[PDB]
Amino acid sequence: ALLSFERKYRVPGGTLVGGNLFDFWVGPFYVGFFGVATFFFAALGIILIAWSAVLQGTWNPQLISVYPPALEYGLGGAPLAKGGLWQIITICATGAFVSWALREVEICRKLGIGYHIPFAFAFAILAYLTLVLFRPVMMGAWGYAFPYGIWTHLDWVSNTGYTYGNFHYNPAHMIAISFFFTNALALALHGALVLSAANPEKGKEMRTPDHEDTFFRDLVGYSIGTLGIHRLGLLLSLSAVFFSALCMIITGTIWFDQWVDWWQWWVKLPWWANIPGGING
Amino acid sequence: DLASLAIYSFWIFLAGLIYYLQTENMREGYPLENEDGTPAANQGPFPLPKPKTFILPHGRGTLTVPGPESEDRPIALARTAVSEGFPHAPTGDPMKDGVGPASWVARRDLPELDGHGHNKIKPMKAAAGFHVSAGKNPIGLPVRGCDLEIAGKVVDIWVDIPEQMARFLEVELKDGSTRLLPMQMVKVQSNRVHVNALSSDLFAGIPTIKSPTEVTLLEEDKICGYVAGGLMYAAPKRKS
Amino acid sequence: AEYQNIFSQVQVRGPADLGMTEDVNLANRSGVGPFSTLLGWFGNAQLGPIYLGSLGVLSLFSGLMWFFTIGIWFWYQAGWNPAVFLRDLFFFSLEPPAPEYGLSFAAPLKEGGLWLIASFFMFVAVWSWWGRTYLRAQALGMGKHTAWAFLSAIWLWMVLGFIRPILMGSWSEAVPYGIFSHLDWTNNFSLVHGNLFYNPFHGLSIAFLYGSALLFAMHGATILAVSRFGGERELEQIADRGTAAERAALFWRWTMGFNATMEGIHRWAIWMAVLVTLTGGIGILLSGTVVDNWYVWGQNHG
Ligand code: BCL
Ligand code: BCL
Ligand SMILES: CC[C@H]1c2cc3[nH]c4c(c3C)C(=O)[C@H](C(=O)OC)c4c3nc(cc4[nH]c(cc(n2)[C@@H]1C)c(C(C)=O)c4C)[C@@H](C)[C@@H]3CCC(=O)OC/C=C(\C)CCC[C@@H](C)CCC[C@H](C)CCCC(C)C
Ligand SMILES: CC[C@H]1c2cc3[nH]c4c(c3C)C(=O)[C@H](C(=O)OC)c4c3nc(cc4[nH]c(cc(n2)[C@@H]1C)c(C(C)=O)c4C)[C@@H](C)[C@@H]3CCC(=O)OC/C=C(\C)CCC[C@H](C)CCC[C@H](C)CCCC(C)C
Ligand SMILES: COC(C)(C)C(=O)C/C=C(\C)CC/C=C(\C)CC/C=C(\C)CCCC/C(C)=C/CC[C@H](C)CC/C=C(\C)CCC=C(C)C
Ligand SMILES: CCCCCCCCCCCC[N+](C)(C)[O-]
Ligand SMILES: CCCCCCCCCCCC[N+](C)(C)[O-]
Ligand SMILES: CCCCCCCCCCCC[N+](C)(C)[O-]
Ligand SMILES: CCCCCCCCCCCC[N+](C)(C)[O-]
Ligand SMILES: [Fe+3]
Repeated sequence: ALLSFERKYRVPGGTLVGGNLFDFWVGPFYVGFFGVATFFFAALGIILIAWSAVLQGTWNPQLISVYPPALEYGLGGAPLAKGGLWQIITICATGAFVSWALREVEICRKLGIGYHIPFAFAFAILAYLTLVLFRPVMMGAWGYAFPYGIWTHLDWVSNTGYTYGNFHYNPAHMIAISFFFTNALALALHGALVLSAANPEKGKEMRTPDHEDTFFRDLVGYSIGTLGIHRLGLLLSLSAVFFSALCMIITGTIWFDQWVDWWQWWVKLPWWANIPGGING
Repeated sequence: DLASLAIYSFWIFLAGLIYYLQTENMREGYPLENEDGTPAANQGPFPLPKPKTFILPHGRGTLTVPGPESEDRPIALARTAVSEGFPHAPTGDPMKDGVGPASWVARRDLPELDGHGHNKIKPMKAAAGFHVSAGKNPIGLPVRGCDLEIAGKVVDIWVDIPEQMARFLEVELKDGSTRLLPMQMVKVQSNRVHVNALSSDLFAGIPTIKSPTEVTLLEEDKICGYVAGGLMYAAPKRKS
Repeated sequence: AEYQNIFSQVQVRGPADLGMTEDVNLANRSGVGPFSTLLGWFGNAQLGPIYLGSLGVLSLFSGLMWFFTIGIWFWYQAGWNPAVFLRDLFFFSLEPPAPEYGLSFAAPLKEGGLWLIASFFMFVAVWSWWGRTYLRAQALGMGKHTAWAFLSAIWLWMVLGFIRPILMGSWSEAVPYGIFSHLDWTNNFSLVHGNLFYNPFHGLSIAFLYGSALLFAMHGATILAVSRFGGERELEQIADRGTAAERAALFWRWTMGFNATMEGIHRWAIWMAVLVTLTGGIGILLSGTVVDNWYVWGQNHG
């Protein structure tokens, strides 16, 4: 049940809501008021999802799919079988997510650490809210949201993309991808660096941070340092997801045409717009 | 076909890999225990990994994990219920006792050494050629606690030499003794240094270091521990 | 508000650190560079020194040759006009030889030869730099994690412009050097193989990419959350568990039911990132050599 050093940490307090009421654990897990909140939202949501599955007449997970209301319903409510169920399920997800974040906050307090983790998570939550709330509202129907199904959701991605041409040309999409790639690069390195120091060549003594900083200056002439790379990681990650939201929130709202075409602005600057030759002249 | 082969293969690879990953993270704090310290009955599907031994630089010996676990300090906590899973209430002053968000681990009572075998962290006064190169130099600024009362004055900065970084502020108290304050728990302002976790009256309780030009892993933990714990336990004294 | 430790609130400097001197040939290391106070607010302010050596120079020279060989081609396309060059910079493209030449090294220069030269340059550039990551580690007595991690990346690149073009029978199947052109090639590569979303490696690869972000978010925010107990000093924490490591592990145990150790978390890390291009490489390799259309394959599973 407890890690060899856990007991002295399991003291009362830190709860945001409800005092000592839910201030307790279940196996390794911490409950807290929000422990309960998330459970309830999670229970409800899964139920509704199964209920959608009978109306659909399949129990096969590769097939199950809960779709939003069709565009004709705009931002109004829709019949269960006709889009209501997704709308509730979406409400329930949100409930789950936010609650899961606030529990993280409550654990943070009991342990006496910073709130960076709940913090970073809120970016994930905000990306999800962008795709099922902010964008549809702004566009004008729940129908612009993505459906909850394993492959159907990949389909929405593909269809929504190809609507504006090759989505690769969405400029904030370019930026968002550069982080995803960069972050992975940096996670690759960080991990590798620490391990190689902690697990040197056979029979040698554990290396030190000094070695880590040296290994990198030797390699590329600079080392961001042990505090840096952790600040770096948090940032690349949060940024990747920040730009991911951005590229979507603008798509279909302030730009509805082909993304490639938006680049004509550059190429049509009057100072070289008419100069012959090249690719565009 | 080949493709089918490859993907089935991979899902198998991936499964033994997680297994590996998982057993490696079982190198500390395992095996599990009951609230009374007796070994718990259900330790999960995963076995303890076979021990590995680390050779610590500067002849500081070896470390073998997993290995015999022991807190090596008293815990002043008492059960608040008759069944498993409820908090344990401090039986004294959690701060003074070092439980809760004020907990510290019995790390070695030796300082962290740099790659050369010299003390990693030093008061800047004794760090030949170090200076505040940017930002507000705290040194000389009064220190304010969450109760908005002055508690002391910065009389130095303890720097991390190999990473060239400010780790702690040393503070001079009203009785002429000094304490270290983690850099990460204070806001350096234009005319003062503000500490939200501790009220002026608790600065004296901050554990002291035995030698004035060195800190040990044990003393770092006891200090950081203490200051962090203020956040929850000084709470009645904090106003804003 | 409380301090967050995303940016330093006081910078301290000392004599330029010339670093550990294991078995490293000190005649090769450079001189210390300046110090960016800019950088200093985020991480280390000290630039340099850097280690040159034979492999560094070869790598660094081939590296520039590659880049320049592409550059002259762009200029030739731009009508040597600096204005067009700027206008049309992302439209220019150095394309592989036509399918006609196959795996031939005899394609005319304007018709694909120049692409081979550039690639040849990149090949040597990249491999030498790989050997560089390895040696730099050896000379400090360190594990070779970094070189092996690097090898994963190399895998996907090897497969894209070398191994797959060769197994298909022609260089024309490789990726063109160009900003918009390599985007198009990617988009088109999926169309031709029946939508890469049905390539289960592609799907796996995305999971590990998404995951890398998830994890580096988790790890980073955690270490920052406990840097108030010297969390970032991970090597010593491994060697002697501090409260930092404890609070870290527990926050996670209490949230989701299990947890890492300080050495452990970094194994999760290196593998989550390395699996991105590992799986990736495989998904692409089978694409068009063994499987012509992932949807059809998806219907049968063979
Ligand atoms: C954000 C970008 C796009 C999108 C584009 C893609 C693309 C492109 C792909 C996926 C893939 C996946 N997507 Mg998606 N996906 C989106 C939004 C979502 C949402 C959401 C609520 O917002 C979720 C939960 C998922 C979940 C998933 C997984 C089924 C799968 C692997 C992801 C992964 O490894 O992440 C990393 C996270 C982890 C490793 C942590 C553990 C995650 C586990 C696997 C979560 C599974 C949840 C799932 C089974 C449903 C549970 C819900 C109920 C409680 C039962 N996507 C939006 C619309 N998604 C890949 C796939 O192969 O699936 C077809 C794929 O190729
Ligand atoms: C229309 C587009 C198609 C499609 C077609 C492809 C194709 C084609 C490929 C991918 C690939 C990938 N796709 Mg896909 N993909 C689509 C939609 C998606 C979506 C989505 C819809 O949300 C996502 C999230 C992804 C995500 C991804 C990545 C997981 C994956 C590449 C990982 C990587 O990091 O390589 C980045 C890393 C590298 C390329 C390694 C290179 C390393 C070298 C050595 C670097 C050298 C640098 C050089 C020498 C210059 C030096 C630098 C200078 C000094 C500055 N795809 C659709 C279906 N996708 C790749 C893959 O693996 O697929 C299975 C791939 O080949
Ligand atoms: C495991 C997967 C991820 C990964 C890992 C990875 N990559 C790696 C490593 C590892 C573990 C290394 O050790 C190695 C490295 O040394 O990094 C520091 C590398 C590396 N990955 C790199 C790039 C890279 N990795 C990528 C991807 C990934 N790498 C994956 C996501 C990508 C993409 C496309 O996503 C890129 C672009 C290099 C930084 C480095 C390998 C360097 C190399 O091989 O150099 C060879 C040649 C040269 C010396 C060329 C130099 C020519 C330049 C001077 C021209 C450009 C001039 C330009 C205009 C300059 C200005 C830039 C401004 C920003 C200031
Ligand atoms: C912001 C950067 C990245 C990030 C960070 C991040 N994620 C995080 C955190 C952080 C910092 C956490 O602390 C938290 C965590 O605890 O991790 C272990 C979390 C987490 N990220 C998760 C998943 C996740 N994160 C993702 C993405 C990312 N997370 C980013 C790329 C993704 C994808 C698709 O990329 C996924 C799948 C969880 C493992 C965990 C949060 C767990 C949680 O919220 O529990 C509460 C909810 C439930 C128990 C289930 C609720 C059931 C619903 C009511 C119904 C189901 C509806 C759903 C909409 C159906 C979708 C079906 C699909 C097929 C489309
Ligand atoms: C300012 O102007 C001057 C001229 C000074 C410049 O220098 C400007 C230069 C620029 C304009 C340069 C611009 C360069 C880019 C736009 C480059 C973009 C490159 C990419 C987007 C590349 C993407 C993908 C590349 C891939 C996957 C390459 C793979 C290569 C290989 C695996 C190598 C394979 C080897 C070959 C075929 C030959 C092997 C032969 C043997 C004998 C072994
Ligand atoms: C966090 C809330 C998320 C809700 C997701 C969608 C709910 C749609 C609410 C509309 C209900 C009725 N209406 C049209 C009268 O407003
Ligand atoms: C590092 C361990 C975590 C790995 C995450 C494994 C779950 C990913 C599930 C992806 C679903 C994939 N597939 C093959 C059907 O496309
Ligand atoms: C993917 C999530 C995995 C989480 C693993 C959690 C381990 C819990 C150990 C069993 C505890 C049991 N319980 C709840 C019945 O008391
Ligand atoms: C895709 C990520 C999935 C994470 C893998 C799940 C590992 C669960 C380990 C549970 C450990 C149980 N224990 C011993 C803590 O009680
Ligand atoms: Fe780390």
